[PDB]
Amino acid sequence: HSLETLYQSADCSDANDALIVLIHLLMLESGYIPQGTEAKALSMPEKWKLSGVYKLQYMHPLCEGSSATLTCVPLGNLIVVNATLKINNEIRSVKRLQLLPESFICKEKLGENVANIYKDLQKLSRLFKDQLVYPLLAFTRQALNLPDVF
Repeated sequence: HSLETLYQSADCSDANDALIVLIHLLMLESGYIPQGTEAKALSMPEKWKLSGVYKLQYMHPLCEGSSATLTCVPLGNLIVVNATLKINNEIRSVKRLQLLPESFICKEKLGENVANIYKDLQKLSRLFKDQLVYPLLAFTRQALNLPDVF
């Protein structure tokens, strides 16, 4: 219900929008808390979609004293997810991930149920988590001089 709820809040216009919503939900399910919204399970953060690019900002209970930013850039048929960490007003690049929306989105069905729209979800989920979320958390923990949580 959260995916479908967040999806309708998003007012997706294209395949890229639909992919970003899914990415955001995966961040939420890993424990990240989004800035720009007071109801993380109901609506997308304000300005999540700004002039061709997407920006998602989070804090995490396992990473006190830091904030994580996903900057998502449409490059071609690709979407590039950039993960960036801010600690003590210092910005550090963490990781990038290249995603191909066509592999996971049925763009012809964006107005329908999310079950009709997303394909190979478990594929995209383990890709995003294994190559972005977990490396980001581990990188952050290190930067914060904390023991790893995995």
